[PDB]
Amino acid sequence: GSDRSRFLEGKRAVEDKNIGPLVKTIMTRCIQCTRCIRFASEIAGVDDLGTTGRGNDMQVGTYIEKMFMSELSGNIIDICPVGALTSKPYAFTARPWETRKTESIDVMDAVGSNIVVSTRTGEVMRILPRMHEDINEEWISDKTRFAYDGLKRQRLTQPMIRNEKGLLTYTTWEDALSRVAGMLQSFQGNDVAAIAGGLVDAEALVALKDLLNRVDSDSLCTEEVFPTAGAGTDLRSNYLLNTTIAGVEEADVILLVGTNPRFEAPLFNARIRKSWLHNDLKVALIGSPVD
Amino acid sequence: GVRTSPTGEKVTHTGQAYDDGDYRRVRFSDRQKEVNENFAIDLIAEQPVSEVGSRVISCDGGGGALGHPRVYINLDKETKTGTCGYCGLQFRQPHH
Amino acid sequence: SKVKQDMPPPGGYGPIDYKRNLPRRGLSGYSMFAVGIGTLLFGYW
Amino acid sequence: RGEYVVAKLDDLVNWARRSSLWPMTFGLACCAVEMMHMAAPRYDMDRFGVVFRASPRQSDVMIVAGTLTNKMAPALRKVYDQMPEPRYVVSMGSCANGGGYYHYSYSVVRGCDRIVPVDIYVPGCPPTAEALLYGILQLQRKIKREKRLRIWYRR
Amino acid sequence: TQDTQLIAVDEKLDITTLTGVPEEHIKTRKVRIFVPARNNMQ
Amino acid sequence: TYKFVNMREPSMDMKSVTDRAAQTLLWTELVRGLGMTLSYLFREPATINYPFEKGPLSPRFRGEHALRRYPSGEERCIACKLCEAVCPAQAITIEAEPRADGSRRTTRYDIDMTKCIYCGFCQEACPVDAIVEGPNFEFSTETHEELLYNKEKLLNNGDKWEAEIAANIQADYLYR
Amino acid sequence: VLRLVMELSGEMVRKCDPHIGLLHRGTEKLIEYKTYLQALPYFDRLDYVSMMCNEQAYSLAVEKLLNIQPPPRAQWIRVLFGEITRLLNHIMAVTTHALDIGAMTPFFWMFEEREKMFEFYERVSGARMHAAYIRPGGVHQDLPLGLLDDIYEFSKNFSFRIDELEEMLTNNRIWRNRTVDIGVVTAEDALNYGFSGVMLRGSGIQWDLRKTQPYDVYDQVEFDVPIGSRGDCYDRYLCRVEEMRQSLRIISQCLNKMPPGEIKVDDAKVSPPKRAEMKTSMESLIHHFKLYTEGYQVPPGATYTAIEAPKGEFGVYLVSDGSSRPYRCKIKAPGFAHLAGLDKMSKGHMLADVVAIIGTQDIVFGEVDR
Amino acid sequence: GTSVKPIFSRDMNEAKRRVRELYRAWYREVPNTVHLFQLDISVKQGRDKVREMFMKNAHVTDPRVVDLLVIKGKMELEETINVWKQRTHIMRFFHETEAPRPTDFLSKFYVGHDP
Amino acid sequence: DTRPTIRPRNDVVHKQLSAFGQYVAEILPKYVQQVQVSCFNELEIFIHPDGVIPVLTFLRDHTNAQFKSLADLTAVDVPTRQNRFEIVYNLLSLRFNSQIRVKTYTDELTPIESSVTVYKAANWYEREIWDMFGVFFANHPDLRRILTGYGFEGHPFRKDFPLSGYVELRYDDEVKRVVAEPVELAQEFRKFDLNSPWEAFPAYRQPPE
Amino acid sequence: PTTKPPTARKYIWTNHKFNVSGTPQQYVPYSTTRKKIQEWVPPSTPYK
Amino acid sequence: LHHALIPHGKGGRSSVSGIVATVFGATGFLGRYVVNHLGRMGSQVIVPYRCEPYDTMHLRPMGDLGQIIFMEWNGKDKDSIRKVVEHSNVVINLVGREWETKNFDFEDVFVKIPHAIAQVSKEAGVEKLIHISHLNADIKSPSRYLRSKAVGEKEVRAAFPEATIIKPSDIFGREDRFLNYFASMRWFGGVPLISLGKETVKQPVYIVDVSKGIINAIKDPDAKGKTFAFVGPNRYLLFDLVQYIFAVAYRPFLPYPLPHFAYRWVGRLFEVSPFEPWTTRDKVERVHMSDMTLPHLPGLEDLGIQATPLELKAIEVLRRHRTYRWLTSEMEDVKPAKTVNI
Ligand SMILES: NC(=O)C1=CN([C@@H]2O[C@H](COP(=O)(O)OP(=O)(O)OC[C@H]3O[C@@H](n4cnc5c(N)ncnc54)[C@H](OP(=O)(O)O)[C@@H]3O)[C@@H](O)[C@H]2O)C=CC1
Ligand code: SF4
Ligand code: SF4
Ligand code: SF4
Ligand code: SF4
Ligand code: SF4
Ligand SMILES: [K+]
Ligand SMILES: [Zn+2]
Repeated sequence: GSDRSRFLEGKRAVEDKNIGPLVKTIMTRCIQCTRCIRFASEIAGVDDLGTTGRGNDMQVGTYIEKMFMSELSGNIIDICPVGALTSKPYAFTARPWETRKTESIDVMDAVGSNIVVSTRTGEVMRILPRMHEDINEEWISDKTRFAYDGLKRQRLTQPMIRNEKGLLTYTTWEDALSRVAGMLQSFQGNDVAAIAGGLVDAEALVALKDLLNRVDSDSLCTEEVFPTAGAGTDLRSNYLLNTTIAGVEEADVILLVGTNPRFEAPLFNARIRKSWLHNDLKVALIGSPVD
Repeated sequence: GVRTSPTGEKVTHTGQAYDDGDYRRVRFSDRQKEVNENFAIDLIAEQPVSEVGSRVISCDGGGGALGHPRVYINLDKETKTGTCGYCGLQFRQPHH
Repeated sequence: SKVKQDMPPPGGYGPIDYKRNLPRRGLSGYSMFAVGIGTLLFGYW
Repeated sequence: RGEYVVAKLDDLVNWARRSSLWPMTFGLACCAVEMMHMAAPRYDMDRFGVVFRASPRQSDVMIVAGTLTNKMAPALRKVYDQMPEPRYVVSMGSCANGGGYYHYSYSVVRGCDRIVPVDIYVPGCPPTAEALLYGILQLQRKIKREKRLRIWYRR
Repeated sequence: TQDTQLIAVDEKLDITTLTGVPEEHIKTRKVRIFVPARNNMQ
Repeated sequence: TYKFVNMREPSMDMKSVTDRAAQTLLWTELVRGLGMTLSYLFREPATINYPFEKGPLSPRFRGEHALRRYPSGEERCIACKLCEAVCPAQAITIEAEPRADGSRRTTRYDIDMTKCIYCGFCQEACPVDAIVEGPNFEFSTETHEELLYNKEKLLNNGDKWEAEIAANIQADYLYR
Repeated sequence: VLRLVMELSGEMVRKCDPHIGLLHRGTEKLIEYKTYLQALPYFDRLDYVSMMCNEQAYSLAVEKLLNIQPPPRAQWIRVLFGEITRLLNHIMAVTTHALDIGAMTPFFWMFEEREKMFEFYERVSGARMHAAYIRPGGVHQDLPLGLLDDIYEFSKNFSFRIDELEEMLTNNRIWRNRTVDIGVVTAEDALNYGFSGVMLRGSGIQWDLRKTQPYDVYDQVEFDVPIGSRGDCYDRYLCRVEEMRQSLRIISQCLNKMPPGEIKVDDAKVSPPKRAEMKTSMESLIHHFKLYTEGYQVPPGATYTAIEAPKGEFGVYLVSDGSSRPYRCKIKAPGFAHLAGLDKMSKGHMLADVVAIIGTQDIVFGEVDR
Repeated sequence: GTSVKPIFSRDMNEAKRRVRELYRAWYREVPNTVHLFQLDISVKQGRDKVREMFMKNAHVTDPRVVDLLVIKGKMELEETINVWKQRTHIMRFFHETEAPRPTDFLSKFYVGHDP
Repeated sequence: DTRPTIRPRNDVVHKQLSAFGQYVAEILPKYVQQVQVSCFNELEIFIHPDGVIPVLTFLRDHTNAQFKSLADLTAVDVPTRQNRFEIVYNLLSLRFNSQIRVKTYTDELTPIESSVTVYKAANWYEREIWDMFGVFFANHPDLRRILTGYGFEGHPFRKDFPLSGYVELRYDDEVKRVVAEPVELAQEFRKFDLNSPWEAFPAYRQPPE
Repeated sequence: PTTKPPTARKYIWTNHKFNVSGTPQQYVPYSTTRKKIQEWVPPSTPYK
Repeated sequence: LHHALIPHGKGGRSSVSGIVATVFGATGFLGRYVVNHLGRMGSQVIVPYRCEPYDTMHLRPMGDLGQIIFMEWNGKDKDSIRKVVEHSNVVINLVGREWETKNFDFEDVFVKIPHAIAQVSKEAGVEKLIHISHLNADIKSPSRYLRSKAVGEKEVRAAFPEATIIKPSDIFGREDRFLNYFASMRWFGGVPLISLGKETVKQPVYIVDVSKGIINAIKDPDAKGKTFAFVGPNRYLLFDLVQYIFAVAYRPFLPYPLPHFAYRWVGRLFEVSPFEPWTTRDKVERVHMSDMTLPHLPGLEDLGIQATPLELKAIEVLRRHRTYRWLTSEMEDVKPAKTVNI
C-alpha cells in the first residue's frame, strides 16, 4: 500500500443501521466486499442482507429495518474485514495488541466448539472461533460468543453454609467442609446420591464417582434421561454420535428424529447447511416444524 | 454536573463510589478525594446543536489541525441527529 | 508556497575561532632574575 | 509561657537544619549528572546552604539518584545505617523512586522506598535540575513543619 | 570423525538443575506446544 | 589529516633554558592560574534566584502530564489506546466501557509517574492530542502514592495547566 | 557506582579488579520485548554523557537493515548534535578527571557551559538530556526558528572558554606530574586489548571512525584528529581538549551550509506521518496507527555498524527476526573495551595516580552495565 | 550420537572425584566464613547447609552436567572467602524471611486456587 | 541519488569482500562451513567450534587480513536450533578498514577454547557471556560473575529467564538486612502480540516446509 | 499574560493551586474503574 | 466477608491478606516487628502516630506502597480512635509506657486508652482485638506496672467479649530494654544486682515468636475470647541470666547486692531526670519477681509455633554491646547458662 493519498475531494458518508444488539453497524466503513451477504444466505441460511442501490453510494444493508435473528449472527463479526460490523458488547473495551489469546472449548452446546478466549487483567472480554473442521470449523453460534458477561453476573465465590437461622452467610472453608463431612461419613448407599449438572467437568465427574463409591454408593444421576434398559450406558454406541460430523458431508440422506438442531446444535445444522448446499443432502425430520 | 454519595464522597463520571465497608476508603480519610467537577458527560447535553445543512458534514473539530482527524458525518437518519464520534458535537439537517 | 525553516544568514555565519589562543604574558627570564636579585641587594643594603 | 519557650527553642533548633543540611549522593546513573550539574554555576545550590559532600558520617540528606540494582542493595543499606540521625533520603529520578524504565527488569529493585525509608520524591527522567532544587526546597519547608521539642514536652 | 577424550552419555539431555529454574516452576507447570491460532478477524 | 599534541622539542639554548629555569625557580605557570582565577572572581556570577527566577525553557518542554479537552469541555481521549501501545515503560493503563449517552469512552487513565519516562511518545502517539507533556515540573511529593496518577488527577491538571498548554500547542503544531 | 577491589603491595599495586555490574540493568533483555521505536530511549540512557551520539549509532543501524537512507537535511542536523555531544562529553571527561585529581575550577567553568547546550537540547527536543531526537528516518522534529543563530553565538564564544581550561591545566606543572607518565599504553597492546577511540588516538595510532569510515555526512566536513606521541593519561587529555577545539570547527562547517529539506525520510512505513497530514489522509492514519502499535517491520539480517562516539568505537549489534521487533541487540560500548585493560592500565603506578587513569579512561556506568 | 566433548570429566568416577574435594574445600570453608562474616547461624548449620545443597544436585546421572554444576559450585566459594559477597548474599541460602509454603493438599487448597 | 528514500547500494565493496570471503575459504577450508556476504556489505564467516583459535589467529596475523581489533563477542541464543548459543565475534582491521564477523554454534554443555590468546580484549567479553547465557569457554583465566548479583542463579539473557526474573530484594526489619524473596509485581508486564498476520517481505520468505 | 491574555474557557480553573503535598488537601490514588464481577446475592426467603 | 477483603495472592507483599490492622503505638519495640509481620503478606496496616513523622520513617519500607497509611491520634481525643479503627476489620492494641510520664500516669496507659479503644472499636463493629498485657499482670504487685496491667484488663475483656488478651513473659530482642539495660550498668557502677539476683527464674520469648503469634491470632479463628499466655522455651535465673549475657557480651561481670530501698533511691534518681527515665523503681520489682507459671492459659505452642531458644537468637543484641575487645567473637565461644526449666 501507498504512504499517502492524492485524494483531495470529499468522502461519501452513509447512515448507520440497527439490525441487532450484538452486531454494531458503522456502514461508512463498509467496503462492499459482500462477505456478510454470502455468509448470511449460504452459512446462516437467512436471506436478508444485501447491497441496496448502485453506482457508488449503494449500501450493504437491509433496506427495511430488520432484526438479525440467526443463531450464527456472531460470526458475521469475524468475517467482515473492517470495523463496519462489530460486536456491540466488546466495542470500546479492549484492543487486539493487549488481549492474550488462550485456546479452549465451548460448553454451551454439545459440540465442544473450539474457541479463542481473550483474556486481559484477570477477566475475559470476547470469544473467538478456532478451527478444527469436525468441531465448530470457523464459526460459533451466538450464545457461545456472547456469554463472557455471564461470568461477570451472579458468581459463587465463597463457601456457603446455613447459619443459625438458616440465612446464607459467607463462611470460611473449614465450616463448609466440616458440615459436609459430618453428614458424609454418616448414611450409606442410596442415602448418598448425586445428580449431574449441565456444565460438569469430566475430572469432577470421576471425583464424584470415586467419592460416592468409596462410601459404598451408586446413585450418580444425570440431568437428561437416557433409557438404561436394553443396553443403556453399557454399550458405547448407545450414547455416541459415531458418525463424526466431519463425515456428515459424506452422507446422502439425513434423518433427524425429535430434535430442532437449528436451535439445539447450530453448528451441526451449519454442517448440513454446507453439506446440503454442495453435496446435495436430502434432509427429513419428523416432529414439530421449526425453521 | 456532580451528584453526592451518602457518605459524602463525590462520585466521578465513571461512577466509582467506595461504600461504607470498603476498607480502602481509609486512604481518603484525613485527605481529600480528587474529582474533576467539570463532568464531560453533561457538557454536551447543553451544547448547541448545529443547523448546518447538507447530506454530509465535514466535522473537523475546530481549530483546524488542533481538533481531531476530520470525519464525514451523514445526515439521513432524521431520528438521530448526527454526532461526530471524535467530537460529540451534535449536527442536524434542516428537516432534509 | 513559502518555506521559513531555520537557516543561516543569506551568506554565512561569522568565522569562529578554532585554535588555541594561549598568550605569552611576562618578562624574560633574565629580567625576572635581575629584578629579583636587585630587590635582594636593596633589602640587604 | 511553658509552650512559648519550647516553641522558640524548637524553631531555633530546626531553622537552620533546613538551611545547613548538606546533601549526600550515591550517583548511580544519569541522575548523577543533575546531581552536581546543579552544583554548576547556573542553578547554584551552594548559596542555599546545601553543598554536596559524600562524608557518609557527616551529612544530612542523601539524594538517591539512578537505578537501584539488587547487586548494590547492601551498599545503600550500610550507608543509610552509617548515616547519622537526623537523616533524610531524596529519590531523584523515575528509576530511583519507582523503577521507571527498568521496573520490569530482573536487576533493579522497583523503587528505592522498598529499601530505604524515602522522603520527598522528586520525579523526572531525569528531573531537570531546578525540579530537585524545588524538591530540596520542599524538604526544607517540611523541616519547618516539625514539632520535635513540642512533642517531647507534650509527652 | 572427531575425538578429544570423547564423552559418550546415553542419558537424555537435561540442564534443569543448571538452568536455575525453581522447583515449583519445574514440577508444577504445564507447557502446551502448539501452532498459534490465527485471529479469525484477520 | 591530523596534528600532534605532546611533541614540543624545547630548545636547549641559553635564553630558552633561562625561561624554563625561571619558570621552575620562580613559579610562573602557577601564578598564571592565580591570574586566571582572580580574573574569574571579578566577574558577575551566573547563578539564578530560584524560585524568584527560574531558568529558561522551550515550547517543546516535556513535564507533568495533563489530559486536555475540547473547546466545550469534552474529553479528547477516546481510548484509542495508541499511547500505551507505544509507552516504552508501559506506564499507561486504559480501560473503556459504555458512557451514559450511548458513548463508550474511557474510565481509567493512570500514568505512573514513577514508571513514566517523559519521552513524550504518548503525546505524539495521540491522534487527537489528548495526552500532552505539560510545562509544569514542580510536583515533588513526599509519598510514593501521590505520583501514582489516576484519571481525575490527569483531568484536573488539564484544567489547571490549560491556558499555558493551549498556547504552547498553538505555537508548536506547525513543527509537529 | 564502581566496586574497585585491588591489592596493596605496600603502597604499590599489582592487580586491580574492577567489579563492574553495580549499575547492571539488562538493557538488551528489555530491548527484546520492545519495538524499535520503544527501544530507542534505552540507547539514549546508555551513555548519559554524550546521549545524542548513542541515538546516532542506533539510527544508522536500523537504517542499514531497513535499506532506507536519511534525508540529506536530517543528516546534517545529526552531526551538529553529534558534535555537540562531543563537546558535551569531552567537557565532562577532562573536568571529572581534573575533579578526581583535585582541580575544582575547571569543573565549574565547563559545567557552566554545559547548561547552554543542554538548554539547546530543550529547544530542539524538549528535555535537558535524553532528548530522544535522533530516530530511524532522521530526526523527530525540526529545528526551532532562531536556534541556529543561538548555537552560533555560543560557538563563537566557546573557543574563549576553552583557553582557561587549557591555560591553568596544560601549563600547570601540578597537572603534568599528576597526569603524565601514567596509564602508558603501547600501540599494539591498545589495539589488541580491544581499546577504541582516544586510546588508539593517544598512543600514536592513526585511526578514527569519523575519518577512516566516515558515516552519515562526515564526508563533507574537514578537520584533523589529534593523535599524540606517548599515549599516557596526559596525552589523552590534550587529545580530549583538542577534540573540543576540533568539534568547534565541525560545528562551524555544518552550521554555515545546512541544506534545505525535510527532517524525516518520506517513507510513512518507517517515518510517522506529519500531524497535519495525520488528520487529513486516510493512509496517514493507518500508517501512524500501526507504527505506534507494532512499528515498521525490519527485514531479517544483522549488522554491527558503529560510529565514532566521543567515548570511542560505539556500535550496536542487533539481529532482526523479520518482524517489527528486534531479536537481540548486543550493546557494544567503548567503555567495556576501555575498562577491559584496566589491569595493565593501573600496573606500575599507585592509587593517587591510577585515579587519574580512571579519569582519562572516560568510564561511565551506563555503557558497560547498560 | 552420544559423542560429546568434555570440560573436566569422562566417567562419573572423576566427576564424583571433583565434587569430593569440592566438598573438602567447602567442608573446611564453613568455619572461617561464619566467623569472618559475623553471622548468627551455627557452624554445623552451615556445614549441613553445604551438605544439603549437594543432595539437590544428586539426581543427575550425566558426567556431562555434574562438572557444569562443579564449575558453578567452584564459582561461589572464592566469592565468599575473598569477602566479595555480602551478608545478604551468603545468608540468602539460609532461606529465613519467607513463610513456609504449605505442602499438604488441604493447606495448599486453603491458601489459594493454585497447584 | 534518484531514489532518496532507499539506501543507495554499492557493488565495488560488494564483490571485493565477496572475493576475500573466497580467499579465507581457500586458505583454511577445514572449519569454514559457509561464507555469507550481506547486502549491507558485511561479509560473515561461519566457523566450527574447534575452529575458533585457527581462524581468529589467522585473521590476526595474516598479511592480507590483519584483522586485529576485536569489536565484540556475544550470543544470539536461538531455542529452535539444537545449538542454542550462537557465539559470534566481530573483528576490525585498521589497514584495510573492514569488519569481519565469525559465527559459531554451541550447546549448553559443549565448551569453546578461550580466545584470550588471540585477543586479551575477550577477557571480559568472555565473562558476561558465561554469566548472561551460561555457555562456558574452556581454558579461560577466569569465569566469574560480572553482570549479576552475587549468588544469582541461572542466566538472564537466555530465552528462558523471564524479564522480571525469579528473585526480588527488599530491606526487612527483623533481619536488619535487605533480603530476597520470590518476585511479585504490582503490575504484570502486559503482552503486546504485535506480529502482523500478513507477510512482510517476499524476499526473505522462509522456504516451504 | 498582560497585553494579550490567553484564551478564555469555562473549564479552566478559577484559581491556580499550590503544591498540596504534605497537607490535608493532598492527592490520593484510587481505582477509577468499576467492580467487574458481583457476587451472587442470596435471597432472604423465610426458608425451605 | 467483604468482596475487597477476600484474600488473594501467593502470600506476597501485594497479596491481599484481608487483614486490616490498626496497630496502636506501633512506633515501639514490638510495633516494628508486628507491622513487618503484617505488611509481609500484604495487610493494610493503619498505624496511628502521635510523635513526629520522622520517628515513623523506619516503618514505610515494611510494606507495599499505599499499604501503611499513617494517621495522627490522641489518647484524650475519642474521635481520633474512632477514625483509625473505623474501617478496620481487626484491631491490634500495643500501647504501653514502660516508665512514668507527666501527661499520662500509669493508670490511664492500661485503663483509659485500652478500655476506650476497645469500647469504640466494638461500637465501630470491628471483628477482633488482640490487646496485650504482661504475663505477670498482678494487681497485688506494689509496682504500678502490674497493678494497672490487670486493673484495666477486666474492662477490655468485658467491653470486648471476644478480646484475645495476650500474656507474654519477657520479650527479648534487639531493642528489648532488658538485655541493653543489663549492659548499661557498665557506667552505673559494676553490676549492682539485688541479692545477687536469686529471685527470677524466667522464660523469655523472642520477638519473632510473639510477633508471629500475633499474626496467627488474627488468622486463627479460635483466638476470640481465649486469653493466650506467651512463654519462653527455657527457665533462667537472674544470676544465671546476667552472668550469661555478661559472658556473651564479654563485659566484665561484677555482681554486687545491696538493700532494696537503696534501689528505691537509685530508681528515684533516674526518674527525676527531665527526659526518658533510665531506671524506674517499678521495673526492678518486675525483674525481682520470677516467671509466674500460669498453666491454665494456652501457651505459645498452642497457636502452632515453636519458641526459639534464648541462647540461639540472642547474639544480635549482645554483639552490639561488645566493645572492640571481643566484638568479632562468635556465638559458640560463650558457655550456655544453667537451664532449670521448671
Ligand atoms: N517484658 C515486657 O516488657 C513486656 C511488655 N509488654 C507490653 O508491650 C507494650 C509496649 O510494647 P512496645 O510498643 O514495643 O513498647 P515501646 O515502649 O517500644 O513503645 C510504646 C508505644 O506506646 C506509645 N504510647 C505510649 N503512651 C502513649 C500515649 N499516651 N498516647 C499514644 N501513644 C502512646 C508510644 O508512642 P511513642 O513512640 O511516641 O512514645 C510507642 O509507640 C506495653 O504494653 C508492655 O507492657 C508485653 C509483653 C512483655
Ligand atoms: S462484510 Fe462488512 S465490509 Fe463486507 S459488505 Fe458486509 S458490511 Fe460491508
Ligand atoms: S481499523 Fe480498519 S475498519 Fe476500523 S477505521 Fe481503521 S481502517 Fe477502517
Ligand atoms: S529516572 Fe530516567 S534519568 Fe533517572 S536513572 Fe532512571 S532512566 Fe536514568
Ligand atoms: S490519550 Fe490519545 S492515544 Fe491515548 S487513549 Fe486517549 S485518545 Fe488514544
Ligand atoms: S512520555 Fe511517559 S507515558 Fe508518554 S509514552 Fe513516554 S513513557 Fe509512556
Ligand atoms: K469485522
Ligand atoms: Zn468532530
